[PDB]
Amino acid sequence: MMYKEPFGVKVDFETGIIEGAKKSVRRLSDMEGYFVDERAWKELVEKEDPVVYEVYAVEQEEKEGDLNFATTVLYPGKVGKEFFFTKGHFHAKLDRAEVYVALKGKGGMLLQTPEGDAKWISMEPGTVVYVPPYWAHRTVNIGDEPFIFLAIYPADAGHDYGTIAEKGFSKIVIEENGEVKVVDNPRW
Amino acid sequence: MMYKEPFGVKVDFETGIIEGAKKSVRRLSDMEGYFVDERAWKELVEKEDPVVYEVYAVEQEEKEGDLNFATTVLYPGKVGKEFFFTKGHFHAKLDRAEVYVALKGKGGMLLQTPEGDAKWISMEPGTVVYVPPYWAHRTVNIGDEPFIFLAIYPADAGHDYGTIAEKGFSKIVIEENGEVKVVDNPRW
Ligand SMILES: O=P(O)(O)OC[C@H]1O[C@H](O)[C@@H](O)[C@@H](O)[C@@H]1O
Ligand SMILES: O=P(O)(O)OC[C@H]1O[C@H](O)[C@@H](O)[C@@H](O)[C@@H]1O
Ligand SMILES: [Zn+2]
Ligand SMILES: [Zn+2]
Repeated sequence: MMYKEPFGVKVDFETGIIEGAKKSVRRLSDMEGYFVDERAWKELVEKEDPVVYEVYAVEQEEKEGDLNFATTVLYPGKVGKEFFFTKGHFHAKLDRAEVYVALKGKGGMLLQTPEGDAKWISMEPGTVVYVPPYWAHRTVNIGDEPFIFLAIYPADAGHDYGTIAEKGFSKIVIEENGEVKVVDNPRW
Repeated sequence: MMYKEPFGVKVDFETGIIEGAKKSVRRLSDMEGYFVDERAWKELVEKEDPVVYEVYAVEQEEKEGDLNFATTVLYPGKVGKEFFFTKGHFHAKLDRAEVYVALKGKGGMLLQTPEGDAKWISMEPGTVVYVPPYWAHRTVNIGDEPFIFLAIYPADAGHDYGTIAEKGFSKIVIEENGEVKVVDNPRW
């Protein structure tokens, strides 16, 4: 049969960049209906519309058994009191797991089941996070530099953004009184 | 509904130790029939029997879509001219891919199709290697310090050592005249 070519790519642990990879950029304007404070959101899009995160993805065709990988560069910032985060998604094939390796910066992961039960996992450089089957997953930057990580996921996992885009996560991550707090989402 | 609990674990990029993982140790004596220089193997076993590699594995049940991960510490050394390496394997489910992230030291990966078509990929810290479906894979330490890396693989991939145990790879990685060479395996 035909076999695909093995390859190596260099990942820059300082920047998160993978040369030759498919780069995506999410600005604040790409994230309407995501943050609790919509007026803060609106003002920030009008003033500056900052980059929230960059993704450098190395993807295969969607086949059982195969693997994708991507780095994400999550910029530091808040919308109101709420730290910058990734959109978050379930997988289209719902039982697909995921593995994240934290490389630089300070943050964590919010995860939740289709029932809506949430989990928070702190991430520092060297933290490996196991995302099990069925858990939606979103990363949050709670520090003052880019939070940079590498994610490895099944090529056929796909992305299911819709549920999260409408209702969000049952927990939010905010700064209150000079302190990082994981608290119930008011809008849940 | 049964949902597995997400977790995070600290991986020390300087040691490759994962606390709480299933630890495997492979000494040179566990690697009979793997090295070209059989007399040099037997002598090093009698004189020292060093640890060739240690694995720290975090494994799930063998389920489609789920993921395992493991770090490996491949110690520096040669049997004759041939650098220390992992046993190497195809996956039991052949079409399963793997992703490796190099963390410390200097090394590389030898890859091979069921037809014996071979490939060599250099690995240095920050190198990410894509191991495609159907390729057997073996890591090699070409330096004087430990070669440390993380691997993420499908939970139902399995391991097939047999073919590699008896026949080996079609290429070998040796030190000849002060330089690293990937050359034809003379025993192939
Ligand atoms: O939830 P989002 O916006 O897809 O961001 C998450 C992104 O980061 C990670 O690198 C991976 O999980 C990607 O699959 C994903 O695209
Ligand atoms: O199994 P081998 O060839 O001895 O290599 C040692 C280990 O290296 C990597 O960490 C992974 O691919 C493991 O699945 C493997 O067991
Ligand atoms: Zn995912
Ligand atoms: Zn493997």
